[PDB]
Amino acid sequence: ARTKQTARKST
Amino acid sequence: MGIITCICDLNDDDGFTIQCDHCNRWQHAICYGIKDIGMAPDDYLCNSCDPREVDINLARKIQQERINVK
Ligand code: NA
Ligand code: NA
Ligand SMILES: [Zn+2]
Ligand SMILES: [Zn+2]
Repeated sequence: ARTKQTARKST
Repeated sequence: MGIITCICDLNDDDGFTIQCDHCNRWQHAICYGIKDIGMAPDDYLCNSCDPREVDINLARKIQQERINVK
């Protein structure tokens, strides 16, 4: 399927 | 249009959404039990376009908790 995923990384 | 319309009725971005093949509105993957991209099938329809067995109360619980602790 079509997806959106946001990754949050500190350094 | 980038509209989120999900079974939790808490339609803000939770960071992992999936787009209905038919109506093109977006759902939270976790509300549909899709924990990562690997759990997403080739073909996908939302609950409005194709009623399915899905735990609506659990979906609301998870999203409301995310909102309550942000
Ligand atoms: Na909704
Ligand atoms: Na999600
Ligand atoms: Zn949801
Ligand atoms: Zn749909």
